[PDB]
Amino acid sequence: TLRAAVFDLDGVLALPAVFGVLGRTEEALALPRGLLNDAFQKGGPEGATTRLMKGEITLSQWIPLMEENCRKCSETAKVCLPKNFSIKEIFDKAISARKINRPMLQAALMLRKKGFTTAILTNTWLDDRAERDGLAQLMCELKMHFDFLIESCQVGMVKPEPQIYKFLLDTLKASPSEVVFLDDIGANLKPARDLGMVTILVQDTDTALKELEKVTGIQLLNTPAPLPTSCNPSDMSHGYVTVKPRVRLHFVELGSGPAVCLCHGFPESWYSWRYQIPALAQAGYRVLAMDMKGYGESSAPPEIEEYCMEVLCKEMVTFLDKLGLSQAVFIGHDWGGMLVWYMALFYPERVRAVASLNTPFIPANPNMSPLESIKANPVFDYQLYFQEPGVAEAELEQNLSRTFKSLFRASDESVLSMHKVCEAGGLFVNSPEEPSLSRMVTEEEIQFYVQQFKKSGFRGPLNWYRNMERNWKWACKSLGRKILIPALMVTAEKDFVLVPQMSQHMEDWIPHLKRGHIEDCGHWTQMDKPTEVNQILIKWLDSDAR
Amino acid sequence: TLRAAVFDLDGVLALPAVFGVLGRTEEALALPRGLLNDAFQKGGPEGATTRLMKGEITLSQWIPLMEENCRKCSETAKVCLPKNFSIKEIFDKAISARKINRPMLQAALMLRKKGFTTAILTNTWLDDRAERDGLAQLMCELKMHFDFLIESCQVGMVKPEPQIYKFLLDTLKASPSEVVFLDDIGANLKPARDLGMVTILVQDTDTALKELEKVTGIQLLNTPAPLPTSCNPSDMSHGYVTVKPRVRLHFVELGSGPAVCLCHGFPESWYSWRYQIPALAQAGYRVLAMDMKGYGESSAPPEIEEYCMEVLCKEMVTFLDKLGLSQAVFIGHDWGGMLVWYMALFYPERVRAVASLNTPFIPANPNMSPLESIKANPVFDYQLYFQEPGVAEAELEQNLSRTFKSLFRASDESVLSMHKVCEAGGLFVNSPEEPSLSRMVTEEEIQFYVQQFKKSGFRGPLNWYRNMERNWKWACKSLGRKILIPALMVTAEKDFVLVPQMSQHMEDWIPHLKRGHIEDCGHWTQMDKPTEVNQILIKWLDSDAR
Ligand SMILES: O=C(N[C@H]1CC[C@H](Oc2ccc(C(=O)O)cc2)CC1)N[C@]12C[C@H]3C[C@H](C[C@H](C3)C1)C2
Ligand SMILES: O=C(N[C@H]1CC[C@H](Oc2ccc(C(=O)O)cc2)CC1)N[C@]12C[C@H]3C[C@H](C[C@H](C3)C1)C2
Repeated sequence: TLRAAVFDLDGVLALPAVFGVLGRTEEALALPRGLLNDAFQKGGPEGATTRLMKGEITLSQWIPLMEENCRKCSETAKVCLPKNFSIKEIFDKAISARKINRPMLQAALMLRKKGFTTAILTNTWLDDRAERDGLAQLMCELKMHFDFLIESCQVGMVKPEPQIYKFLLDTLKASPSEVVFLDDIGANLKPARDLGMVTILVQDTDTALKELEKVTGIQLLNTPAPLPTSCNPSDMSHGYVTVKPRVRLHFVELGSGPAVCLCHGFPESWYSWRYQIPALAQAGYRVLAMDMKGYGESSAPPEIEEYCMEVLCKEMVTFLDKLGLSQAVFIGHDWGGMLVWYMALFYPERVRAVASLNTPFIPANPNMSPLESIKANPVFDYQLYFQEPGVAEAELEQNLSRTFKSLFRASDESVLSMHKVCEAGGLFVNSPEEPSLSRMVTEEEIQFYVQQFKKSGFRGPLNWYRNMERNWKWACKSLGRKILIPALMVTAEKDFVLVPQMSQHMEDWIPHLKRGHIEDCGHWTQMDKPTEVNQILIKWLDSDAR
Repeated sequence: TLRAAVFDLDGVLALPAVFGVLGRTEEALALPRGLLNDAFQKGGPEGATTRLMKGEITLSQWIPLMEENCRKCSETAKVCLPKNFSIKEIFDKAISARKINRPMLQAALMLRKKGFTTAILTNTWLDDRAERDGLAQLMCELKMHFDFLIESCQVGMVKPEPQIYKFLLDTLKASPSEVVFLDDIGANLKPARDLGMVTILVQDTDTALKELEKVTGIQLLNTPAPLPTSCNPSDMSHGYVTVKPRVRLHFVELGSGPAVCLCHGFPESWYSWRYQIPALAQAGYRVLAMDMKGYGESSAPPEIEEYCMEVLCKEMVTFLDKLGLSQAVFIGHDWGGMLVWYMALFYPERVRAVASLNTPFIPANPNMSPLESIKANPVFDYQLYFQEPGVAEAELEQNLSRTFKSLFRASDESVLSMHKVCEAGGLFVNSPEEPSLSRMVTEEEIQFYVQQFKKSGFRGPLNWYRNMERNWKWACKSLGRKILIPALMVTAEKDFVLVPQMSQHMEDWIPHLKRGHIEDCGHWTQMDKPTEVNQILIKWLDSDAR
């Protein structure tokens, strides 16, 4: 009974196989067949390549040794090498052209989700080339999806030596019959097979995967579109910035490149961006997923005014001051979405680009109170219910598990009616005590929000709604301004509070405004439609936030 | 009696004054005198410029309004503007050319160190230009050195209106007679003077500063070279990465750009890089100042083997994996210096560039035990004293204040003899119980190390020395390798343990090796010679680590 799956890198997890460059280069340079491949493997276990793969020498130390071997092979074959022939050039092109074999990684991901222990066993080198980063990046993306990465140059052993296979079994803590071994080289499969492991000679991915699903009894081939990579809270880098003596802000940080500050809505967490964090980091960005003031590990002072937009924005500026960031791209959802438009309005020098999910830019009406403006919309009734301190806190904190399960639902899953909330007496009047689990969330994900909300509760989060007059007065100072920095508005078809039509007049204030739209998407955009959110944000970031 | 100093930005803290572009552009374009200056101030308090400075409109909204004013002024003067005349072009050039007035900032720094409350009061705009970052960066560098920054566009008030001066007094919590007000515009000084404040019309910095020192009774002019900016632990972003279930690594993070990982020595802290952190962040780097395993907020497991170079290096690789960093430039001092050469040897794909302070790259002697090799040098005796678990811990933890005060000393301040330590019985046998404070450190700085060492003590730190045989066996695997990635070796003339001559044969292993050298520098390089360390590292980073 199989419990582990082992994959090679070259020709298995990454395509095209770097070994294949030698065959094509020979064919392009009209060189004799197998000349480059024979000079590469010249000397066998005592040769320059085995020394490289064992970690005795580095790639740059190997280049002149392979050049000698190529000259020796051309001398014997009675042929001449071209005038400007370069092994570094050939290898640089072979490595940079090699990409992740997405369907193989998907199959590995599926086997791990199903309880398998997964590992990458590869014959590789210590790369000290000027362009080593390309390969470094490839390995980083791949490695994080496996339980183990065994590299020949790090263990001082090489395939097909039987020692690396016993090392693999020991690392795995599994007997050979419990292991599937995927490799594109038949000579490297023999020892695993000879040990008793299930082996798959990988030629085309499709057949390899067909052989894989047959031996595992798990569907891997032509299975549905997987959700993007999520975040395990314990594996993240956690950052803490004191913005004021009583106020500290917490954030999760991943990636390198231009700073992308993610601002969640109500009643959420940095974890609301769980499906965007690994994707924006992989796309070339330094993501900073905030716990906004009043939430999770961020401070939650009790006073209402600590949560007005003026104070929240000043503290986000200080957060950048203390981190040594002159700018950041600001991406907000819901209450975070409103915060980001005001960051762009009051601090454009600090905002590289601004993006909002669901929340339109809504300019203050100087001829009307916000309480009047709220009353004009029946869908906004819950905001009046949120006004009296203590009332919504007591109902939302009574059963944390019920609160998040009732709230975090897809458009066809609604168990809550946000209309006539005040007259009913509460948010959960004709709502189930034990709501069903939404298809958007797992029990574990809901429990992370429950755990987060145990520290400060709902006072701080609800205080974001308790500054209408203060926010209105502050917003009126910006009534003659326009948003002229790069800006993205993303609407969600099925958000029944923040309806797409609420964003219709945004171009009057933001003329160069770019847009995105998500159909069959409810209020909880990031977890409802993570794949499309990632696609819209990444495309916009690369074009406008550089 | 003066207690506060207020400085304007344009023409005072930053030169050349942006107002001066209008005069030079007129002169370059052979335009009538004062034409650009008159169109800029056109309409006075009701004009486009006052609206800009009050925050009613943004800079990009202002550009076409200034263009109208310029056309109106040319129409009256009966002159024509050039065919490709652009206010955006003129202003972009004026802003980017404007730099910090270093001697004025130094005087502000000196007044604050002497107990003054300092502030920047400036007439400024909301900058939404594509090139706003240049100005954002300028303000970030400057603002962090003052208690307050009052910007006209944020307070909705402008100089010379008397309201901004009463707002300043209220922000300051000082009466007018306690305030020095520095401004390059006489019209903007009048209200401060009329209120009773000491005022200085700033023309040339030298005279302004001469007037400043006379009224303050504090030497500001031609005073010694100041130490680089240091770090206040409470104002930093603190990062936490779990690398293994029992091991968490702590770091301080500042700046944006290529990742620079700083690795301290024994018995130190991230705080040993206090003078390098703000300088490398200002030079365009994302600094990650580590608390190495066994130190400060990083985990300190008790077992000896948790501190061998193989485990320490693997955990630094994981630290990069979890932060989403494919590479980092690795800069080490002392034990951190040794760790970084081994990072370059075993993980060149993860190391962008490598730099060491004092620690040479020393390749393992396969024909000798490290215990034998240590005994060959009388200056290395303390390492044998460090071997027996508990002995050096008990002596180093007995009096934390004494330990750091005795250790952290300049070359002419030595109170400790590291020779014949074993025979004497300890590290502090003929050492004072109450050592004098070194000129390199303050009492507050020593107390930060005392506080840090109260958590785990010296077991973890001392365990770095207790893996000689293990480190030796591991290092022998790299005996055929060369360091071919960018590398910097920095020697300190007066380091009597890690003598510059110990680095003499490094080019045999690292042929492209670059060097730096610091004279009159002891073991504690970063705090001994911070200015020269910053100059050497910054110059090397910009040339080799890009
Ligand atoms: O109220 C705001 N968020 C709510 C958070 C809770 C959610 O509850 C839901 C959502 C969906 C469902 C479902 O499908 O069953 C049920 C309950 C409703 C939206 N957002 C703002 C954002 C800005 C600033 C201010 C005024 C205006 C513009 C709306 C708050
Ligand atoms: O021992 C190492 N650091 C000491 C830390 C304490 C300091 O104590 C001092 C220093 C100066 C003074 C003074 O001026 O009074 C007094 C005491 C002496 C140096 N560094 C290593 C770094 C690598 C790896 C291993 C072997 C070799 C190479 C030396 C440890």
